[PDB]
Amino acid sequence: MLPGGPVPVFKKYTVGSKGIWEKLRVLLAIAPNRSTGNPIVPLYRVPTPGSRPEANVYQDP
Amino acid sequence: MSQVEPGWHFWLGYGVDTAPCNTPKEKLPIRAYPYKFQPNYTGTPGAFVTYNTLKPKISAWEPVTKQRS
Repeated sequence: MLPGGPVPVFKKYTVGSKGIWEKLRVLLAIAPNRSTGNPIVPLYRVPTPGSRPEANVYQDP
Repeated sequence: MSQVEPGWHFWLGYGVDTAPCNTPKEKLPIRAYPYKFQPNYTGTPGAFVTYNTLKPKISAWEPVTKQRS
């Protein structure tokens, strides 16, 4: 491979399929590598920007 | 959506993870005045009327008369 892909699905941070539906998707997909594009709720934008702990320790650089 | 009280308008919006119902005490603003929530009353008589908080800059003279004694 090259320094610019391709990369699998279990490293992309998207909401995918689970179970038999994944086997079916990898069967019926032009490129099974590809993602739905919906972000993963636990991770994306968590903790919320108005509750970041890092703002209390922050000091002017 | 104007009917939504503040705090919730920010939690609803993913601005914070903690709701005003569970946000601690020191994080709550102190108020020397009572709270009173009033939505956007546009299209209704309670719509905000603007006005000038000032009075005319050039105050005129209120007449009074004298006699030629």
